[PDB]
Amino acid sequence: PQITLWQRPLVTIKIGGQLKEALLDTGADDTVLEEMSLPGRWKPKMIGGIGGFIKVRQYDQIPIEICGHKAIGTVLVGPTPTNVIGRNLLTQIGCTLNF
Amino acid sequence: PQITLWQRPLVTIKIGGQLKEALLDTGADDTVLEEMSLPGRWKPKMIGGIGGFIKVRQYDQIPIEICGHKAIGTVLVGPTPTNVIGRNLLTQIGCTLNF
Ligand SMILES: COC(=O)N[C@H](C(=O)NN(CCC[C@@]1(O)Cc2ccc(cc2)C/C=C\CNC(=O)[C@H](C(C)C)NC1=O)Cc1ccc(-c2cccs2)cc1)C(C)(C)C
Ligand SMILES: [Cl-]
Ligand SMILES: [Cl-]
Ligand SMILES: [Cl-]
Repeated sequence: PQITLWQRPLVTIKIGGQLKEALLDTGADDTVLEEMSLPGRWKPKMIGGIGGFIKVRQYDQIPIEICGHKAIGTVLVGPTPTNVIGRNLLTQIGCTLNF
Repeated sequence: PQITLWQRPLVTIKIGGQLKEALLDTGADDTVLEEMSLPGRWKPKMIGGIGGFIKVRQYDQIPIEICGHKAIGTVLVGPTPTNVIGRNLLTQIGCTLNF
């Protein structure tokens, strides 16, 4: 679709059998979700933003569906104050900025 | 332009006659720049990021050029990891998300 930026660009995602609301963030390197369970291997990571760093768990090769577009990539899980979809997945669904 | 997201969506902005690099960030309500000088009076704002809260100085009605596109709006100044261009100015320069 074309998505306006008068409001926050929130979309439904499907991940780990769950439906969630998330924020399409062109500024984010990574995808970061609030605490949830995912299968398979993980390793710790510190990620930074406004206000400083938080510690997250990094899972790789996770299937995700965003606005009905399938992709696979790394998903970070931790105490983020909101679900963000980052460039690592935005690329896979062909998402671009236009002006 | 159309900007893909394989790399950080970094652009040149001009503010107060000087060039800077900044990140086009659709997950940001507000525009936040690293410490700099701006004219007039400022008001306080507390803004929240992935890592927690920071205090910033809010300047209103500031002219700023973003990739050659002219805007005039609210600019927050404070301890941010990078210069971030948020939806308040992205809407002024006619930005959308497309996939
Ligand atoms: C309305 O609040 C905001 O719009 N906050 C904004 C904001 O933090 N939005 N959050 C989106 C993510 C912003 C940012 O792209 C902002 C950003 C920060 C640093 C960088 C690049 C972009 C470069 C440094 C390291 C790489 N870090 C990141 O890529 C991280 C990523 C790992 C999450 N990127 C970001 O953190 C998402 C977000 C949204 C809401 C809140 C709230 C929490 C509680 C109250 S508000 C926190 C985070 C703002 C920049 C104005 C502080
Ligand atoms: Cl990835
Ligand atoms: Cl592409
Ligand atoms: Cl504004």
